[PDB]
Amino acid sequence: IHRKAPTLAEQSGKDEVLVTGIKVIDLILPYCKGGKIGLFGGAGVGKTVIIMELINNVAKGHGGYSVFAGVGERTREGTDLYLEMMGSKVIDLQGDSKCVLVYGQMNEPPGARARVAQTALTMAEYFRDEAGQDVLLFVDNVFRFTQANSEVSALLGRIPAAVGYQPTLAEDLGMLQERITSTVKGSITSVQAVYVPADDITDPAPATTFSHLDATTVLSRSVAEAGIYPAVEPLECASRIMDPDAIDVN
Amino acid sequence: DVKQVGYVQQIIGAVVDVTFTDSVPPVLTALTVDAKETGTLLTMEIVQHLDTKTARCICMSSTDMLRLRTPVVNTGSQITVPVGEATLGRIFNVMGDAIDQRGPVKNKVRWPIHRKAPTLAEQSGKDEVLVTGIKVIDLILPYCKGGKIGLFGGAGVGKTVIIMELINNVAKGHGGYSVFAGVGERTREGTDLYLEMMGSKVIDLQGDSKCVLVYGQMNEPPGARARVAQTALTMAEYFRDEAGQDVLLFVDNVFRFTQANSEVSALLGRIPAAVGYQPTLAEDLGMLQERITSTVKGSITSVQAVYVPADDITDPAPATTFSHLDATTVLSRSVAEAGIYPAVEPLECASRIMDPDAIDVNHYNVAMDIVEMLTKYKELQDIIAVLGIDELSEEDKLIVDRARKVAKFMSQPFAVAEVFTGMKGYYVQLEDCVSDFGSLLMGQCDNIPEMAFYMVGGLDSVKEKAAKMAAEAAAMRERARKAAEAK
Amino acid sequence: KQKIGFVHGIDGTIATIAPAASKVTVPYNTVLEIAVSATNIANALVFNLEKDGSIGVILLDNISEVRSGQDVYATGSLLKIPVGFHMLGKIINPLGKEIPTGTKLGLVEEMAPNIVSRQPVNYNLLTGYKVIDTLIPVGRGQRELILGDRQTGKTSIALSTILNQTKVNNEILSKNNVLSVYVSIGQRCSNVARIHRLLTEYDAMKYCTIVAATAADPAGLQYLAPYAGTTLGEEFRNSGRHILLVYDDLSKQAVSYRQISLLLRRPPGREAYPGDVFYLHSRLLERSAMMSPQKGSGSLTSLPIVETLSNDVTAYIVTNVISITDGQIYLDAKLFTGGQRPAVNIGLSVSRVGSSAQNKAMKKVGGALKMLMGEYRKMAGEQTSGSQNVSPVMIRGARCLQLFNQKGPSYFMDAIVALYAVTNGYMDDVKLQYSKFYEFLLLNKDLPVLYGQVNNKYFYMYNKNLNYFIRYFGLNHEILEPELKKYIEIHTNLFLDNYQSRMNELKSDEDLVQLKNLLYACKRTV
Amino acid sequence: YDDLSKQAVSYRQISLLLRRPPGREAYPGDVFYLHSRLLERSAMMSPQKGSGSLTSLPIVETLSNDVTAYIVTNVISITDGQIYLDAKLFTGGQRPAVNIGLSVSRVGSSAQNKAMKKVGGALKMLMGEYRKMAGEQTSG
Amino acid sequence: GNITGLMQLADYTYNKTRKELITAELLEIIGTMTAMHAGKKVGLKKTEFW
Amino acid sequence: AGGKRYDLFGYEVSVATGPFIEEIKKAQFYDDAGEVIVKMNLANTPPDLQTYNAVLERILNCKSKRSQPVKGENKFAAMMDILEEMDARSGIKPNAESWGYVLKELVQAGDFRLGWVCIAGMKSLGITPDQALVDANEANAAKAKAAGTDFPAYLKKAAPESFDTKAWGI
Ligand SMILES: Nc1ncnc2c1ncn2[C@@H]1O[C@H](COP(=O)(O)OP(=O)(O)OP(=O)(O)O)[C@@H](O)[C@H]1O
Ligand SMILES: Nc1ncnc2c1ncn2[C@@H]1O[C@H](COP(=O)(O)OP(=O)(O)O)[C@@H](O)[C@H]1O
Ligand SMILES: COCCOCCOCCOc1ccc(C(C)(C)CC(C)(C)C)cc1
Ligand SMILES: [Mg+2]
Ligand SMILES: [Mg+2]
Repeated sequence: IHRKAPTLAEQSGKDEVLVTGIKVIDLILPYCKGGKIGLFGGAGVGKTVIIMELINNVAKGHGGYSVFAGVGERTREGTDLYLEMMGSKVIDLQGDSKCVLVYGQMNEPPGARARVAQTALTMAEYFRDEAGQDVLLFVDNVFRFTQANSEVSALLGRIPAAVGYQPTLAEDLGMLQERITSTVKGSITSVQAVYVPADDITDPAPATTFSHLDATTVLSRSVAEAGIYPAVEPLECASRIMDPDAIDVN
Repeated sequence: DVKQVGYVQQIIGAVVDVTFTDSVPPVLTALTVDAKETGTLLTMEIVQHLDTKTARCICMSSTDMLRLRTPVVNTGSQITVPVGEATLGRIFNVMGDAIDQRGPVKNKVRWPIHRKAPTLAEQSGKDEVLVTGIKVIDLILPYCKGGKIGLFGGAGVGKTVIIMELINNVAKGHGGYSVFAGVGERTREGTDLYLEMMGSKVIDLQGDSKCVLVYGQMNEPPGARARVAQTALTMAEYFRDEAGQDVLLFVDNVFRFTQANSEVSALLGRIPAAVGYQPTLAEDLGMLQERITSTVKGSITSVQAVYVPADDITDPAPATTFSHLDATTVLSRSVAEAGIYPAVEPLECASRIMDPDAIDVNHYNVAMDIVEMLTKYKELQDIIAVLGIDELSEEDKLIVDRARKVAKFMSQPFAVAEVFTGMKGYYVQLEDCVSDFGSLLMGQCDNIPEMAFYMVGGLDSVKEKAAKMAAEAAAMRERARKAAEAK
Repeated sequence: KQKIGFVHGIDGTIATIAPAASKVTVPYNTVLEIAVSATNIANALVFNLEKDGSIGVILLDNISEVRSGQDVYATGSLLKIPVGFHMLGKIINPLGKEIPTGTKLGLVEEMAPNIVSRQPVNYNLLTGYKVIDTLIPVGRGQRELILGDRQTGKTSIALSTILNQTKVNNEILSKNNVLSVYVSIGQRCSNVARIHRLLTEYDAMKYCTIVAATAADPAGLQYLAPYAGTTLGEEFRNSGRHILLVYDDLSKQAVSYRQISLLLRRPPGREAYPGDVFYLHSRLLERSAMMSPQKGSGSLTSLPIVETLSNDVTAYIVTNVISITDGQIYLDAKLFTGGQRPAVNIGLSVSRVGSSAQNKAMKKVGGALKMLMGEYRKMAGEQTSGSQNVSPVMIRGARCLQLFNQKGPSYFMDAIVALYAVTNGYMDDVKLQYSKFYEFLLLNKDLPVLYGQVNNKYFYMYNKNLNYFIRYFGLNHEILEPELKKYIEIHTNLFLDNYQSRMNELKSDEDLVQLKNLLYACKRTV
Repeated sequence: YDDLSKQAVSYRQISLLLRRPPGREAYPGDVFYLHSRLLERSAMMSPQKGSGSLTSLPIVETLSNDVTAYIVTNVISITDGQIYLDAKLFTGGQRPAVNIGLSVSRVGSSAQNKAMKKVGGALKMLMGEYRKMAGEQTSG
Repeated sequence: GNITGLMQLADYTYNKTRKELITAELLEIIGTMTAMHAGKKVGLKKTEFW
Repeated sequence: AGGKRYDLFGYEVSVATGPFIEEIKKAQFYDDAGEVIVKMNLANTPPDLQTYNAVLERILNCKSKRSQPVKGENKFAAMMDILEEMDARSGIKPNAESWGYVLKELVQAGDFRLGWVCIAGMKSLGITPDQALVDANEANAAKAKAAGTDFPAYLKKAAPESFDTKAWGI
C-alpha cells in the first residue's frame, strides 16, 4: 500500500487541455490532462456535485480507467454514486467496468479514513505503470484524511501544532501529493476536494494544499447564496496551465 | 586558592546543564570552556538551579562541536566587561571581546555586568533638564536628565543624523561621553553607521572619540542579544559614577530586546503569558530601566527606539515601555519631504517634564502657547484647503503667518552634516531660544519674512541671513535696472 | 568504524539513540551514519543530548528502512556538502547528491561576516523589471523579501531576475557576473521539473544552480536546503564572485522546524513555533552580505519568498522576516486580478537602499517616478470612477503603469528610454491602449530608420551596447541629451501620424480582436 | 495601590513559573480572590470595634479607554465606586480629566455634608442637562 | 469624523480578538504539553542511601 | 614613491601592485587577468589605474575569454564594466591611456557609432583622441555608408500594414 514517490526523471509534465463541458472551467481553469485539480470549499457549496458532473462528462469518454476514493464522505452520497454508475453502466458486472470505488466513510475509524487514499493509489498506479493506461483519480476529500491523522497524533503523544492539527501535517500531505503525479508510463488526471472549515483560507491545511496542485478551483458562500452555480469565484481561483503558449491566445 | 570546574551533562539549543562536585555558583555566574573544543571561545551564564549539583546555563555563542562531559571553568563571578577611556572609539560584544579588529583594548579595571540599581538614597528626586542645544527638542520636549525617551522613526527621516547631533551636543556642552547599543541590528546598518561615525569624526580613531559602541547582531543568539543592553549600561555606569558626568544611551529597538528576552524565556521553558512575550516582561524590563536613573553623582539618559507591531499601542510590550518613558520624539516623512529637519511633529509628540513645578514658568507658557498656535494653524489649514485663505479674518492670517514662521524656524542645520551639505551648524542655548520664541510670539519680530527662518538657528543669527537676502535682492534690482538702461 | 549506541525509537522522520555501555562523548551537531543494512546507510544529525544518556536525532535519508536495534555510527564532524564551480550546471539534493532527469567540502552552518568584513552596497542587481529597478532598487548584498498571496508572481519575479542575468554575464567578465542559486523547499517536483526545462530552454542554468527539497523529502532536508544554498554562495563570496540566492519558501522551512521541534519536545511558542525561529532565519539571511575589498569584494544577495494568507502582515514569520530584511516587495491579488502584473503595492514595498545601488542614469529617473507616483496616488485616489482627468501627472502615471505591466524581464536600455519619455512628457499624446505597441516600435523596430529620418549620428535602438555608455555618462549628459530628444520626438511624430491614425479607423469586429491580441502580445514580448 | 494591574502581573509571573493553569488574559483565575483579600480588609469599623476606618483608593491602568478589560471589571466588581480619567480630555486640556458619566460614588451621598450635598445635586442636574444639550446640536 | 470614530473601535476590537485568539491557541498548546507531562511517568531513582 | 592608501575603516592598504601587473600580462586569456584582481583584493593590495589599464590591454590583445569559445562574448562590455568598477565602486577615473584601448577596440570591431560616442566623451571630458583612430573610424563609417552596413536590413524592411501578431513576428 505504501511505495516511494516517482523520481524527477520518472515524472513528466505534458501541457494538454481537458474539455470538461463546464463553462467556468473551460475558460478560467482549463483542466490539464495528467494534472492535479482541487475543489476548495466549505460545506454546502457543490464540490461533490462538481465531482459527480466531471465523472459524468469525462469518464464516459475516457478510454482509460477511473478510481474514486471516498474519505469521510457521506454513505448516502456513496450509495447515490454507486447507483448512478450502475444506471449509467460505467459499472457493468456482467460486462466490463472501468471504475474502482474505494470507501472509508464517516463511520470508519481514523486509521482507515487516513489509509484510504493510499489504497486508491495502489489501485491507480497499477493502471498507470503496468497497464500504461490513462487514469482518473477522484478524491472526496483530503480534509478528512488530514483530520483523521490529527485525531490520532494526540493519542500518539506528538505535541500539537497551531489551530489543532498534527505537527507532521505538511510531511504527511506531501507523501500523498508527490505520489499523486503522472509519469512517463501513464497519466493520472487527479481531482481532489477540500473542506475549508468556517471559510477560513488562513487554515494551514489549505495553505499547504495550494502549492501541491495545478488547478485550484475555489467555491464561495457569497457566490452560492446569490443563486449562481457552480459557485466559483474566478478572482479567487487561478490555474497553472493558464499560460499564453499552453492555450490559445484569444 | 583554586578555581571550580564542572562537567556538561546535556545540551539543548542554547541551554546547557553543568554538573558540579561542590556548592553551585550563584545565578548569572559565568562559565567558560576553552576554544580548542568548539573552535572559538565559549561562555555560558547560569540561570536556573535544578538540584544541589546541577546548573542550567544559557549560552551566548554557538555550542556546536561541544562534546559531553567536557570540563568547564567557573569564572568566580559574572561577566566582567571593560570600562574606561580605552573603551571609547571601539566596539565590544557582551563579553567585552572587541570585534572591530582594531587591536586589543588597554583598560585598567573590568567591572561586572549585572550591577544592582542605585538605592533610594543614591537617587535624586529633583527632575533636571538636559540642554540639548536643539531648539526643536528643548522647547516642546525637554530631555530630562536620567530619563527615558522614545524615538519613533523608520527609514529616511534623519534618525541617524539626529542621534549623531545628540552625541555631539552632549559631548561638547555637558562634556559627557555617550554609548550606543544595537540589539538585533542589521549588519548593513551597522556598517553604514560605523562608517558614518568615521565620516562625522564622532569616532576620531587618531583622536578623541565620544561614543562607545556595543553591537549584538541578529546572527547572535538571544542569550547574547538580551544581555547587550546590560553591557552598554555597564559601560555607561562607569562614566556616570567614576567620571561623574552625564551620559546618553541609545538603544536599538526595544521591540527586539523584548523579543530576545521572550526567546530566552521560551528556551528556558517559561509559559508565555500573552501573544508570545515572556511572562517576566515587566521584571526583565524594570531590572534594566531602574538602573537608568539620575543620581547625586551623574546621570544616564536613554533614547530608545521602539517598534510597534501592527501599529497597536495596547500591546503589553509597548505599554510597559511607555510606563517607563518620559518623552516621545516622533518623526514624520511628511515634514521631511517638506524640507523640515529635524523632522519632529511637536503636536503628536509629548513629554512628562512639561510642568512649571519642574521647569521654569516662561519656558512652559511659551511652549504651551506655541502648541495652541500650531493646533489653531492645523485647524485653519484644514479650513483653507476647504474655503481659502481669503475667507479668513485679519486676526487669523496673522497667527497663520506666525505659525508658518515657527515651523520654518524649527528647521535647523547640523554640525554632523556640516561636511556633507556645507552649511554650518548652530548650538543654540536655552534662554536665548526662549527669548527668540517669546519675541516671535509677542510679534516684536514680524517684519522678517518666512523663508529667512528656514534652516537657521537663533534670532541673533537669522538676521544676518535676512540682511544677506535683502542685499541679494537689492543687487539683483541694481543689476536689472542697469541692464535695461544700458540697452 | 566505532559506534556510539543503538537506535531506541523513531517518530516518523525523528529518531532517538541510546548509547552503548562504552560511554563515549558525542558532539551536538555532528553526523550519524546509521547502518540500516549491509550496504545502504541512513545519514542523520545530532540535535539534542540528555542527562540520562540519549540522543535525539534527525534522519536525512532512508527513513522507511529504519528499525529498532540497528547499529549507529558517528562521524565526529559537522555536516558538509561538496563545493566549487563544478556544480553550477546540475540540479542537486542538499546532501550534494546529483538528482537525475529524463574535491572541496563546505559546512552548512558557518558564522556570518562581521561589519569589518563587509562594505556598503554600491552596485545594482537588475531584476529586469521597471517596477523593481526604479522605485525599490535591489542592490548586491541586499537581502529583500517577496510577500504576497498564492499565485501572484513571486516565483516569476525571482525567476526573471535569474533570466535577466544570462544576456549580461556572457558578455562581461567572470569576476563581476552575478550567478544564482534557486532553493525550492517543499515545492512540487513538477514545478521543479518545469523550472529545469525553462532554464534549459533559455540557457539560464549555466549561471544558476538549484537546490531541491521536495514535499516527499524529509523535514530535516527541507530544514537544511537553504543552508546548502547559502554554503554554495559562500565560496563565491570568498572568491570575490557575486551570487544570488532565492528561497521558495521559508514558511515551509518553518513548518518543518516546527515539526522537528515539537516531535523532539522543544518548548513551543507563538503559532506553535519555538522561540529561536527568528534566530533560525537570522542564521540564514545574515549570511548574505556585501564583502569588503579586503575579502575579495564578493557578494551574496537574497530574495526570500514568503507566502501570506488573506494579505496578513501581523503574522509572526512575516513580522520577523520584515524585521530582518533590508526592504521588501509586496504583491497583491486585488491588483494581480486587475491586470496589474507584477502586482506590487509601492507604498508597503520599501528599499532602505534608495540611491546608493542605483546608477547615475537611474537616480534622476527613479526620483522623477517617485515625485510622479506620490502625486499620482493623491490624485487617482480622490478622483471618481468615471471622472475624466487631463493632467500631466495622471497621464504620465497611467502610461507608466502600462509600461510597468510586462511579462518577463527587460533590457536596461529598454527600461530607461521608455520611462524617460514618460517623465519628460513625450508619452502623453499616445493612448492608454497603445502604450506597449508604442514601446515595441520604439525598442525593437526603428521608425525613423525605416522612414528615412537618419539625422542621428550614433543614437539608435538596435546596437544594445549603448547602455554601457548610459550607465557611465548618463543620459542627462550633454552629448547624449539632444540625440535622445530628437530620436524620441521623431519616433513620436511618426507614430502619431502613421499608426495612431490607422488604429482608430479599425471599426470592425475581427480587427479589434486582432488588435487586442497584438497589444497583449506586445505586452508579453516587451 | 499603584498598581493592582502590576500586582496581578507579578502574581501571573509566579503562577506561570509554577505552571498553574492560566485563564482569561493569561491570568490564573484566583486573581479575583487575590484582590478581594486586599480590598475587603478596607472597612468602616463598627462602634463595637472602635469605629475606625481604612479607605482605599487603588489605581488601575486602562488601554485605549477600555473599561471592558478583565482586571478593570474585576475591580469594579469589588470597589464601592469609580473615578474615570479620560485621555481624550487630558489631551483636550481638561485636567483632572474625570468623566462624570463613567464616574460614580455609590455610598458617598450619606457622607457628603448638606452644604456640599445641595451644590452637588444642583451641579449634577446642570451637567446632566449640559451633556445632552452639548451633544444634540453637534454643531448644527 | 463618524467613520474615523468607528474605524478606531473596529481596529481595537480586531486587535483584541487577534490577541485573544493567539492567547487561546497558546493555552491550548500548553494544556496539551502539560497533559502529556502528566501522562509520562516518573522513573525509579535507585541509589545507595546508606 | 607610492602615496598612502587607507581602507574604508581606516586600516593601512598596500601599494606594491608590481608583480600582479606582470601576472596579468602573462594571462593568455583575458579572464585569468580578472581572476588576479580577486587575489589582489584578498591580499589587501587592490588594483591601481596602471593595473586596470594592463587588464584592458589584455582584454584587447587576447583572442578570447577562455580556452573554449563562449556564446555572446564581448570585449567592449567587459571593458566598460571594468570602467564602471573603477569609477563607481572605487572612485578612480580612466585616462587617455585607457580610452585609447577603448577606441582601438571600437575601431577593430568597426562599431563606428560607439566610436563617435567615445570621441564625444573624450572631447566632453577634455581628452585629445588620436586623429589616426578618428580617421579610421570615419573610414569605417564611410565604408558602411557605401555598402549599406550603416543600418541592418531587418530595420529597413517595410513595416506590416496589418496588425497581425504573425506579421509583426512577435
Ligand atoms: N507579468 C505577468 N504577466 C502575465 N502573467 C503573469 C505575470 N506574472 C505572473 N504571471 C502568471 O502568474 C502565474 C503564477 O505565477 P507564479 O508561479 O510566479 O506565482 P506564485 O505566487 O509564485 O505561485 P505559488 O503561490 O504557487 O508559488 C503564472 O501562470 C504566470 O504566467
Ligand atoms: N444549480 C443549482 N441549483 C440549486 N442548487 C444547487 C445547484 N448546484 C448545486 N446546488 C446545491 O448544492 C447543495 C450542496 O451540495 P454538496 O455537494 O453536498 O456540497 P459539498 O460538496 O460542499 O458538500 C445541494 O443541496 C444542491 O441543492
Ligand atoms: C503630561 O505628561 C505626559 C507624559 O507622558 C509620557 C509618555 O507618553 C506615552 C506616549 O503615548 C503615545 C501615544 C500615541 C502614540 C501614537 C498613536 C502616536 C503611536 C502610533 C502612530 C505608532 C500608533 C504613541 C505614543
Ligand atoms: Mg459534498
Ligand atoms: Mg510560485
